[PDB]
Amino acid sequence: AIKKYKPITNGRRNMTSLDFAEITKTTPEKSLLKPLPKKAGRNNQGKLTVRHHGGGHKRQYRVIDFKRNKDGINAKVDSIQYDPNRSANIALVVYADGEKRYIIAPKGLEVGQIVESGAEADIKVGNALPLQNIPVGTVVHNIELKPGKGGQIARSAGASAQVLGKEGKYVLIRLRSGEVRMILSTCRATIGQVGNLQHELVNVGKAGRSRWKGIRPTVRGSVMNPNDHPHGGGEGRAPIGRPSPMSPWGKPTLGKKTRRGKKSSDKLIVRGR
Amino acid sequence: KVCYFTANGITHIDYKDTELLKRFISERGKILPRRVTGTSAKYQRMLTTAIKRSRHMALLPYV
Amino acid sequence: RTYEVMYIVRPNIEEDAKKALVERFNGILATEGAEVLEAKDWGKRRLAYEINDFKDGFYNIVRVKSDNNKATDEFQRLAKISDDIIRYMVIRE
Amino acid sequence: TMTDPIADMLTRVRNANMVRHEKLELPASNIKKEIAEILKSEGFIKNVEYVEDDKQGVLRLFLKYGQNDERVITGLKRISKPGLRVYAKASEMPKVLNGLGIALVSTSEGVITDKEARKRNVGGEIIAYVW
Amino acid sequence: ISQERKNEIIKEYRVHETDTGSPEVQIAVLTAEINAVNEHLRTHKKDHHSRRGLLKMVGRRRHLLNYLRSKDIQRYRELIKSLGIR
RNA sequence: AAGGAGGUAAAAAUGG
RNA sequence: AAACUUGAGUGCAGAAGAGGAAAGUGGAAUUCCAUGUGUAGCGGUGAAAUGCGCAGAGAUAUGGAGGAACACCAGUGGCGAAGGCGACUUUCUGGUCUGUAACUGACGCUGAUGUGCGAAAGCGUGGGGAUCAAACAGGAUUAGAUACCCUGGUAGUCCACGCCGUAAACGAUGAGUGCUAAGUGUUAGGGGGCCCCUUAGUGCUGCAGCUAACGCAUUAAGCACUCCGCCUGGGGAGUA
Ligand SMILES: [Mg+2]
Ligand SMILES: [Mg+2]
Ligand SMILES: [Mg+2]
Ligand SMILES: [Mg+2]
Ligand SMILES: [Mg+2]
Ligand SMILES: [Mg+2]
Ligand SMILES: [Mg+2]
Ligand SMILES: [Mg+2]
Ligand SMILES: [Mg+2]
Repeated sequence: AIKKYKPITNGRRNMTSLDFAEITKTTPEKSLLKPLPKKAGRNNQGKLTVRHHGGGHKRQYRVIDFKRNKDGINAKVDSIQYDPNRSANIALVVYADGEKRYIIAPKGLEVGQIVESGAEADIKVGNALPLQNIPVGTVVHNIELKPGKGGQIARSAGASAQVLGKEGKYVLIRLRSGEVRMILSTCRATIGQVGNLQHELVNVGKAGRSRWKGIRPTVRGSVMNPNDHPHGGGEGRAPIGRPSPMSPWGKPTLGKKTRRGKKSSDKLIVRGR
Repeated sequence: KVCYFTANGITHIDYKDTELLKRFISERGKILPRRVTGTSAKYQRMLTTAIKRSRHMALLPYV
Repeated sequence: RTYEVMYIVRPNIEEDAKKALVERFNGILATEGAEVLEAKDWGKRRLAYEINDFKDGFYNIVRVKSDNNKATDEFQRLAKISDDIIRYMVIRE
Repeated sequence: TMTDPIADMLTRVRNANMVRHEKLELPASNIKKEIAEILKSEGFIKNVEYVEDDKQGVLRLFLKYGQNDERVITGLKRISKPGLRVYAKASEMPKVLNGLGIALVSTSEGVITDKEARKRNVGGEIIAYVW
Repeated sequence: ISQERKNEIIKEYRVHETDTGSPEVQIAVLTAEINAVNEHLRTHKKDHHSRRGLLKMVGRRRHLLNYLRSKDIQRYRELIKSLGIR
């Protein structure tokens, strides 16, 4: 899974990478591609509103079926494939009627396997069902928040959640963060855990590789000027020198909560992370 | 003394024979010791396995 | 290789639903080249202890012979997933 | 496993003599039979019988006790061993107990006692001491 | 291995009918057992206790092969090329 | 009746 | 060079087993969370205090979450080379014992160097985290108390994969082989009439013999042979 480079150079020293044994086809489905030009963290005014985005390799977008709303028709896993737009891999599946779609590739999904969606689907990895019909205790991913909108929760590499119980109109789930919350039982989820579990272990190992990934450098607040950052200025190095560390925009940024009050989901969230 | 199984000649114990297992089970459900029931060790092992099978299948109680 | 499979169906089961369940699981135990030597029902029996808050259970006994255990594994998987069978156990002989 | 049948025979004789047994059965061999015959001739044992059965046969020794139940054999010692073999010349032949014992020897002229070895002026492998 | 497979192997490699103790028969059966235990260990790597019996079998087969090579070189060569154990 | 082995409680101020 | 079957293996018929690896299921109990009833204690000790509790603790009832270990059986019982192995079920797999006498015909024993396993703690990566608990904080005892005791409590204790390679890793008793009085248990078998004989273990008692003595004594620490490892006054030192 993880490959460790020999230290042929100081750049390669300690660098590791996925071996990509999972991948079975190294080119994407042409018809499922869309252009994805880079924003570099700049909004519709042309201003940089999110720092440290820019550059990086060119990427094509893969259209992904998060909704899994094609029910009662089997689909055969044509291939596992690399996807530059997400940490997870994607499975090209081919429906018995000939339609081809990408889905998040769950751990253990194999080429040739069959997946289905709907209320009558079996409880096996890659099948998508309403939480109504998913048994308690099952591990799932790609969970919807609104019926028919498509999965939004547990879609990162190795992501999963666990079904805990069934209230009237809601199902209790424990999310990867540890939060326990209610989700409308009419929402869908896919059985299993998102694959590519070793994603988090990769040691990027050099600055250029982050640059390829489109991460521009983070400059620390303490080495700016007072007009730049609350931590700027001071002769020589300086400690924080005030009651709390501050964001570049002057808000406390260590322990200060920022979840907004009077939110609709506050009565659905049973236990925070 | 004499062993019940050795005397009766039965060479196998069925875990669904709750009436027989109740003979060697205690009032609270514990398995009676070999030195008390008189059984041989060979059949004591079989009896213990059968009793645990029945307990698992809820034929017999734990406590 | 013989196998005795004992399972317990919940006591609040309808007659037709229980018949369908027993038939489905017997067929499952028969699928993978496994011959069901004989299946029978011991009726509804008191449980020595409450399982899932049930004081009774419909006891089904099955004997099936096979050269492998694919049928038994499928039965156990579907019994774990099922909310209608409370307990199950497979004995070799 | 077994490594010195002569040693084993001597040790059987020693153990039987200690317990004051009357007879003694051991597996047979030509060398054991010649040793037993030498013992009988010299007077340390009463009798020797050979059973020519399968599996190499058996040697049945009958031990000799004197008056007052005294033991005729005081001790038997293996001299030449598989781990270190001992040979002696005719002029270097040892006297067991200043002559009151025998040293059983193996010679080109058959296994004999040290007295016969000295008489015929020969040496050989010193199988054992007995006294 | 199953007793049926053992019977097949002893029939195949027996020097004469009713021969079960020949070095050829013993070492062929040992080869079959060694291969079966190797296949077991490939899945159950951490089965050191089984692997010890495997090593005992390997040593016994080696000693049989040594004796056979000392007694009859041609038979030894034929057997090793038949079993592919060199 | 007297000796050998295993388990197993309940108690406890400090300094000679 | 040629023969033999007694040793050593193999075949055939049987036996028991917490032997190992991987999945699955289950009851008791502890902790935590939510809720109803309920009042001023709980807990703890030699005695106390810290601590928890008037925000409603502890107790009690119900439900849920999760981890770890498997009450009785259980036994000088069993299995394994040793370490070790104790809920149940399935799959794969190792070893051992009994009888038979086809089968090979000495093919055996030991084993330096080597190559593996190896309790607990410990280390790395990733998980997990109930209980217990180094470190640590507070209380008590005390002349002092870096402790024993009390209240908490982190690593760790658990899992996977690697690493380490050490224990009073002990029977303080190397392996193999044969021989030398007896009595009596127990485990798994076999043969002959509850009894007798017998094989392999596991215990106790006890001759000859051995031993400085204690003791060992067919499971030798007796009598012998083979091979290996190891010792040569106490410290220094398992150090440089
Ligand atoms: Mg940033
Ligand atoms: Mg500056
Ligand atoms: Mg400012
Ligand atoms: Mg300064
Ligand atoms: Mg400052
Ligand atoms: Mg450890
Ligand atoms: Mg403590
Ligand atoms: Mg030692
Ligand atoms: Mg014995």
